[PDB]
Amino acid sequence: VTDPEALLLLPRLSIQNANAISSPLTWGFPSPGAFTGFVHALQRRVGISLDIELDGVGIVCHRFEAQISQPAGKRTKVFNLTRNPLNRDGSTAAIVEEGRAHLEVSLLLGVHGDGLDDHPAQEIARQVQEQAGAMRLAGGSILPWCNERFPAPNAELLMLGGSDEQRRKNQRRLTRRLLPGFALVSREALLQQHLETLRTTLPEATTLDALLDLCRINFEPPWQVRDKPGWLVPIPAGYNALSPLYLPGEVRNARDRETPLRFVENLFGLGEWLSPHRVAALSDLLWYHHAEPDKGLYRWSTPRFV
Amino acid sequence: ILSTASVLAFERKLDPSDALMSAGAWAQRDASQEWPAVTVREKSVRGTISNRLKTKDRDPAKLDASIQSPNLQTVDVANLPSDADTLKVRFTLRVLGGAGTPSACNDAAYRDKLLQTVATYVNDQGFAELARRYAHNLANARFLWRNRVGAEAVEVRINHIRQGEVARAWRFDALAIGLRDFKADAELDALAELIASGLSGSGHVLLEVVAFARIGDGQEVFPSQELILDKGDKKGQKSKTLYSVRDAAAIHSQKIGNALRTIDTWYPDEDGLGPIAVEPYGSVTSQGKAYRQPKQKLDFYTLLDNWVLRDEAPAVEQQHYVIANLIRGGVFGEA
RNA sequence: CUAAGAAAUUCACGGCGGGCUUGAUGUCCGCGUCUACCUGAUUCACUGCCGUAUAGGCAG
Repeated sequence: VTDPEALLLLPRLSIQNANAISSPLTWGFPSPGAFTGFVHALQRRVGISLDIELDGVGIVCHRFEAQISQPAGKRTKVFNLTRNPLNRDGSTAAIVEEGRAHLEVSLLLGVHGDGLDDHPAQEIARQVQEQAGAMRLAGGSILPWCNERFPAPNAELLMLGGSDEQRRKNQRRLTRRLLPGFALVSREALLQQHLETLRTTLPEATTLDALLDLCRINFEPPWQVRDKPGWLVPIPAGYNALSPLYLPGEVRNARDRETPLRFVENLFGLGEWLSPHRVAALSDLLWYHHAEPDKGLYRWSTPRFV
Repeated sequence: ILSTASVLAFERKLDPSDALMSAGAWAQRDASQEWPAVTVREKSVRGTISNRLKTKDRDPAKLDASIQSPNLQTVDVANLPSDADTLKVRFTLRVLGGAGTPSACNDAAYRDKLLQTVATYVNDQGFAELARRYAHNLANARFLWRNRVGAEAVEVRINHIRQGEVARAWRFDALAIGLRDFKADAELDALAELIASGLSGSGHVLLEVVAFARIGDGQEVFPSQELILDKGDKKGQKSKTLYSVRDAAAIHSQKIGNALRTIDTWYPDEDGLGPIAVEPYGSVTSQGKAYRQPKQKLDFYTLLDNWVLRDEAPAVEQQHYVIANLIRGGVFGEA
């Protein structure tokens, strides 16, 4: 919704047990809503004190590993679980299945404000780093890189370069920093285009079928495979309203009594994993919140991509 | 009236990482940054029926017929190499601040009263005893569990990491420090002071804990076993699956946390077990029995409700237990 | 203010019995690899002498 004055590269963050249950219909990498909420929590905890704004996150996923196993004779997968403590009567409690995964990500935070000129870039980058070093990203702790060969320092780069050549070189070197990874972007326009193509293929087709078709492996007879432009994962695109907006005190057992509570339900959209060299500017990968509370549509997305 | 909060939650303070397992030789523990990792392998086991019979399978003909069918299983096994006798277990520990602050809570008066209760506790005696017991659980190799059982000598090295380097280093003999007695030692008091300062701070204090256990040359080590539900599939599965992060056997983070939480020696039952993990309703998974039952007035919920609502302050040991539960975390609150 | 907040999978195990893989076989005709270059830039920081000297000078 806004152009950042600088990009804050949080370095390789080792996330221990992230919520691999991204949505009621998808598993694997955590939802972009988790990353946007983590960036908003960074702004709420240290961004205000630095007189800056932290909006926009770039997700690169240098390494992924989910605690999953494949049972013998089945082609699907199951989630490895944890042994919860016993009940008060000494019996095993009912198991609630949750997926927990290991990440290694580096985040590009969009920074705009007066604290960029008020404070040195290295100082605010550092203070954001040790602020994030005691937080959670997707339900998992953050490993702070102690006593390895060398830690990766935080680096903030102002987008207003002295020249176009200097800006282009800075963008390419920042891309070289987060090279063993794949940027995560959203493909709502591609999903709608494929849905229109599917509707011309056969009518009364919903966007759920278009989203399923763009992710499944399709086999066509002469036996070939329908190729995909990219990786094309299905991701939760936000939340849609399910109930009228209640007052902060109406809902029993709320998180607090100062915030209105509205029941919602997941919105499923299209996403893409792509190498960071295939983006014009690294600020095009930033994920933003788009609430629009009048009609629900509590959405997160990455605009200005193409 | 100070009604208790409908939604109550506490963040997990004192959270460790996965205990990476690696192997090497004793008297080379200093140059152990390049020690090769312990790998989880596969092997086949053929056993025989040895469980109790249900008075109908005790016929000799049926027993012999069932023995004549071979019992084959595939298990995950982790071993030290045939030229290495020392198992090195390394993990990272973050001691988070804001220890008494709830993560989610409804009632604002309950917020003020609970924060007042924690303030009274911290300016009365603080985390002196709790961090002492946590530093003891760090100093002895309780997080090795079955790896600590038959080791010739165990040494635990704990380093404080401030920016990127060792601000302060510790070295302990884990077998000398008991698993049930919490004495006082100068280095242990320094570690307890650091942990208490981390708990009372606003940021976090980072510790790496490296334990060397002289298991034996080529012996069998015990990483954490993974919980996988069979879910009634027709194919036979592997009976034992071990945990590994990147081709390297590891121990689960919650397993290490349960090892560190074993500080509760104030439960109403006798301390024949010794310390137990700090949990609501005092549950012990190995003993199958939950001490601190709610029929007695020593469970966490009733103690907290009497302490914060009716201002019935419990004993100092029960206050330590309640604050240790606050360190542990959990999702609380009635409907 | 992160489908937020919380969690011990674990004890025990004999996989082995035995075995002939052998029979036969044409790889093969033909072929233009050329042209043109500064290794050397202070590239030998070397040998001896006065002085206890590693402190510091001197000789061709």
